[PDB]
Amino acid sequence: MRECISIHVGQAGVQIGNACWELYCLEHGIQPDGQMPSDKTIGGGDDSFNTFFSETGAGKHVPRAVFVDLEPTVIDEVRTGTYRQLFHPEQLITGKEDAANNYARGHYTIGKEIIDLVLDRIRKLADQCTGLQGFLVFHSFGGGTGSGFTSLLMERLSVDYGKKSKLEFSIYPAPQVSTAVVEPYNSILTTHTTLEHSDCAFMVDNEAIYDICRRNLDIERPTYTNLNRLISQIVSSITASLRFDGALNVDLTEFQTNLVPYPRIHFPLATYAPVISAEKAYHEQLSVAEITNACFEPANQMVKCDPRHGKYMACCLLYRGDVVPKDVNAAIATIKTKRSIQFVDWCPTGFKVGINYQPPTVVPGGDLAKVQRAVCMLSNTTAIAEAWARLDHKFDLMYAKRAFVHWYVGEGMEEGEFSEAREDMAALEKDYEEVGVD
Amino acid sequence: MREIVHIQAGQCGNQIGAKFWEVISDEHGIDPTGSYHGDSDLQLERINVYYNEAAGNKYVPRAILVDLEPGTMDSVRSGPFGQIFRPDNFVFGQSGAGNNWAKGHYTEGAELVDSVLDVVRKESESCDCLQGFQLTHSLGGGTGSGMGTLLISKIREEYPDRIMNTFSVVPSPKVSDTVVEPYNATLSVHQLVENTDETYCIDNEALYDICFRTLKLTTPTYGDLNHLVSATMSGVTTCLRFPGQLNADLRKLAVNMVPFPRLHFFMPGFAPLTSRGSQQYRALTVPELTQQMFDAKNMMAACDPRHGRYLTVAAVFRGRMSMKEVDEQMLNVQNKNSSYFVEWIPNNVKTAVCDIPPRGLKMSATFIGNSTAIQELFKRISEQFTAMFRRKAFLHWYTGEGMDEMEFTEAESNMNDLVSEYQQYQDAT
Amino acid sequence: KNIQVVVRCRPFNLAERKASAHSIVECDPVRKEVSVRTGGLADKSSRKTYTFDMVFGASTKQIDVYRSVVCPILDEVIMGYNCTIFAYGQTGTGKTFTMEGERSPNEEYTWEEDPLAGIIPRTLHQIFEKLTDNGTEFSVKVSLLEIYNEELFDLLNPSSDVSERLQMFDDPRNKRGVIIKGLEEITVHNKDEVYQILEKGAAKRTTAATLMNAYSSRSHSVFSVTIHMKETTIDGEELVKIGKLNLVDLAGSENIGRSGAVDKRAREAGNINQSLLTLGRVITALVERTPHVPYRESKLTRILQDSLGGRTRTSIIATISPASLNLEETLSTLEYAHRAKNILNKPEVN
Ligand SMILES: Nc1nc2c(ncn2[C@@H]2O[C@H](COP(=O)(O)CP(=O)(O)OP(=O)(O)O)[C@@H](O)[C@H]2O)c(=O)[nH]1
Ligand SMILES: Nc1nc2c(ncn2[C@@H]2O[C@H](COP(=O)(O)OP(=O)(O)OP(=O)(O)O)[C@@H](O)[C@H]2O)c(=O)[nH]1
Ligand SMILES: Nc1ncnc2c1ncn2[C@@H]1O[C@H](COP(=O)(O)OP(=O)(O)NP(=O)(O)O)[C@@H](O)[C@H]1O
Ligand SMILES: [Mg+2]
Ligand SMILES: [Mg+2]
Repeated sequence: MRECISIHVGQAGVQIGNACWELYCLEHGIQPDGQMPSDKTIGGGDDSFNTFFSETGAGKHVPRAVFVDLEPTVIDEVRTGTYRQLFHPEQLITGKEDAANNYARGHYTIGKEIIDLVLDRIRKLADQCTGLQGFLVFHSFGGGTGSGFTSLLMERLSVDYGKKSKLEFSIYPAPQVSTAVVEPYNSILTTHTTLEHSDCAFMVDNEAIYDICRRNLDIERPTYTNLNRLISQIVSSITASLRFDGALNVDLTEFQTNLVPYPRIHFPLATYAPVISAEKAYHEQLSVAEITNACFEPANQMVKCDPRHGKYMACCLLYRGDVVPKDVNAAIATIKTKRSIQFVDWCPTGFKVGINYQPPTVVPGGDLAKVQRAVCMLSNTTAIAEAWARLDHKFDLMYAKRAFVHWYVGEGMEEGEFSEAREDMAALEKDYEEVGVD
Repeated sequence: MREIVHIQAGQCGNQIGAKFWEVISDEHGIDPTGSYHGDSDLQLERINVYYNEAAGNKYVPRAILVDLEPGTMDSVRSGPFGQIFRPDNFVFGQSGAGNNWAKGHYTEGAELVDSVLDVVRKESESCDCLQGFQLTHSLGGGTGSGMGTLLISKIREEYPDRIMNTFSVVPSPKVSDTVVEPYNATLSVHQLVENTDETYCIDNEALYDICFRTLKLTTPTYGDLNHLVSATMSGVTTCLRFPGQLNADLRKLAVNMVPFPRLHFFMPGFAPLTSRGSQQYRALTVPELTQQMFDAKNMMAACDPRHGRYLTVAAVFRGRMSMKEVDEQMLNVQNKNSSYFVEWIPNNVKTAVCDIPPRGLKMSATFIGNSTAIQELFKRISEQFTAMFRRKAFLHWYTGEGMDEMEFTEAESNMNDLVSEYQQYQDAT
Repeated sequence: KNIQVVVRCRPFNLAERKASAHSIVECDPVRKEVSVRTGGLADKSSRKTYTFDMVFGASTKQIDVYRSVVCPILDEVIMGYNCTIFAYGQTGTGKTFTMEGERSPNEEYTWEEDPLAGIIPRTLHQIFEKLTDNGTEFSVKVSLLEIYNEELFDLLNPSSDVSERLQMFDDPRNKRGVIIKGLEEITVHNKDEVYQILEKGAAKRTTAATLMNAYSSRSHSVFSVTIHMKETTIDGEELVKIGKLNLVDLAGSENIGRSGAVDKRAREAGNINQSLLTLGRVITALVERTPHVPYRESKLTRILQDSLGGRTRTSIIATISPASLNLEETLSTLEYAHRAKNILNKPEVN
């Protein structure tokens, strides 16, 4: 079957990959040995299993994932992780090149080295798969490299893939604060190029997720990683649901395609709900209704937003497991009340709502108490736009500053191209806003 | 790998460098045995990258010592891990600078170069590319700087990959016995600024204040002062060397900190800094350290941090970092000064955290970004120079050096231009 | 003072032809403006338009501008008013091409002779006659600036070696700005001598090779002609003036793949972009003016300060390559030209 192995760029991206992979690993229940303490999965590795990782050493479930370590540090991370142990060293690839990176510089220089290696790996995997619609990969915006990889990588892969698009994951700084100036530098250039290539984009609010975890855990820190775990969990959940058999299973791409009537919003927003504190679970089990309320409430949604403030051209929430009747019943009413939701002009139809046959699953080792339902929602969010505006504001300021010309110059990347990217981003955002308004 | 050998120039460079080596070696924690104190293999690996292995997995330093006089070399060798360091790396020059910028520069450079190539090769062996070399010298010593400058210029030229960063103590403008001493400084300053895109200096005053309070010694202990100073420097390198949950490129950061290559100046920050008793008795809270870095007293350099603003702000984190702390940091920066953050770019400060908190106190911080005061400090320094010009001191030396008197003027002009621009920008939003 | 670029449009690029894309701008000398479609595909009709004192179509040639420019050229030089020319355009613009102008093939005409050659060559020739007419002592001390890693090489200078760096100091002769002196040049007796010498100089001079254009200098090229003039007036007062002309062929924005340039060339390119950007920076920086005096710091900027808003006087003519492709860069160019517009320079005798 089709198998997607994520490619994670940047320390964060890799870290995410580690978490996500590990989370998968936990789900697999297969030891780092690669032989699962569990019995062989049904159908050997499941289609999902194969999809995430091609199965080799059959009778043993050994995940295969491609990681690039621009920094040797990543390699250490990879090696440190159990997954690497399962992974044949072939699977792991480390760039000789340093990250280094200047954001502009890194992607071009690094990408070339990676691409050849990755492509081979990809092709083999593709060969392994009956066919690969596309790859879902995680990249870090903040790192120059991470952002850089996506742009360069995406195009090539897109070409190879042809019509079938790839799903892209990105790291989106919360508009509130940016990790570094550099990231927003990456953002516009990466985003504009990437967006066209990518069918969709995944947006995460680094701060927001941290905040969300922060509230429930009621520990802001430590740990960041814990926050990461949730992020891994949420991402894992959505994929997991698709992976899991469903009475109705929709491919994510199809769903996202459904989500946006227009390519204009390539990237659905990602949300997780309900968020549940462990303690809350202790107090009581979450009700379906509570789930419903939680999902809607902006705190739950990964990005903090005012639902009025944001507009949802379309909002859908994929649910893991089985959607309860309740959940479903409750939903229409919610949608109904919610002014905030926007409309498409044309037709009211074209959506799908969708349930997975498999019962709700909880990711093992979940820091938080398990939630009966973990859900994601794809929608258009103001926050991304606002973040865009915020980035734009900074960017324009940067433009006025003409600061960090040198970094780009070192890349040899055009300032004009950069400005163009900014313009394009503005165009995209403006167009997106324009389309967003009915 | 990409280990960078540190080269010291000038009398100060030599003296500091020895401490630097000691600090670094201490950081390595590699005994003369060559066993690795650090449990982590990787940490050992980094050290291993840093220093070639003597048998017993000893690590031998890669660096060149500047020999103002051969005694200094003797000193280091005499000093601990004399065995650890191997004299082959050592370069010798009895003459030393000769306290002639030109003379020392010219004479030393030839000697240095050969060692330089050899040492460079070793590093190249270690890692194909190195980010760049950081050399410590005394800016104030004209000769010390001058000797250093040549290597730095050449090296950077040799490898664009490497970025030249220098540490030199600035004579504090606060006191000058005579104009002439700063005269050396001005020459060094002019050369240095051109030489390195980014340069780092510590004010003498900063040393004086820090040393004086801490030591309470009438006169600063060179070793003691060097120890503290080295430690802070060690922290930055250590942080970069050591893995972090998020790691930031030192170079990338360096590029980041200055909006442009133009601003050589960087403002170091070390922490925790407290009185000896204070530190021992109590441990700072994480946010406390952050605040501490803000405070002038904590920062090695002396300034009125409130008065000064940061064109760019950055923070480095060690130990576990709170997400909240980050927010606190962001908030605090805004709180303390609007000027603190650049108007141009919001939330300039970005921090990277080491995975493992530094040896000693888990929490460590460095100060990033530059302050108005330092920039003023430069301006102040030039002030001495002008007086020096009025003196036309070192007229004889200048003649002997063959260095242009006009060159001095040029240095003043150039420094003036840069300082003016810097100050103007710094003043400017 | 400073002049906004007169546009000479490069004929529709063969490479552009390879694209077979229409130029976003339609090169219409008639317009004396060019616009790229802002609408673009979305709106071919809609276009952002840029206007210059003149804009020229592909049909327009460097010569066409060149003759016009050519006359005024002498005046600046004769005075000793420093003249500089910069051409603004994308790489492969013919920024260099126009700037050089074309020598008639097989050097049927020398550079100066060729109307084909750009303004400079004719003006140089004219200067030859002019000097003759003046009867003043004219000598041209030549220095070559080929900039690699901000290193200047005097291939042009008759010495094999590159001329030494001129000292960066306000030349006391020059009222304002920073002046470079101590330059070692070998003067040539005559402009005709210049013609022959230049031929020699050209051989000496090299540009970083560019795949995109062998013609294009990968590095920013800086050709400087210094003219020492001494005459005795009707009054009989003996007056000594020095004129200087900087003809600069900056590299356009390049991407390595497009360039096909060597990595080192790319390194040059990074400088290349940096320089222009820095220069871009100057107008935006320009405004504060006090004190942290924002000017001198870069070498290029340093020359620049003299160049515009400086003792030396320069004028700007831009030639563009029809390719839309460097839209951002071209836009940057166009905007930059406007940027230049903000600050004008006052001509001065060297
Ligand atoms: N912060 C420090 N400043 C120092 C130290 N040693 C000297 N200095 C200062 O540096 C200046 C003297 O320069 P050097 O130590 O480099 C003497 P150098 O070898 O460069 O030349 P000579 O005069 O020919 O010996 C002067 O301003 C001193 O106050 C030190 O260990 N730390
Ligand atoms: N999703 C996610 N993002 C993270 C995490 N930790 C840090 N980030 C973000 O990732 C960005 C930094 O990118 P990195 O991937 O670490 O860096 P890089 O791409 O390897 O590049 P350099 O480190 O600069 O060489 C910042 O915006 C951080 O906020 C994490 O656990 N998860
Ligand atoms: N007016 C023109 N007629 C015919 N060919 C032209 C003309 N202008 C430019 N070219 C050609 O385009 C290629 C030149 O690019 P030029 O060499 O014109 O680029 P450039 O401006 O010097 N690029 P760059 O050095 O990167 O700033 C040359 O080989 C020329 O023959
Ligand atoms: Mg990284
Ligand atoms: Mg050219």
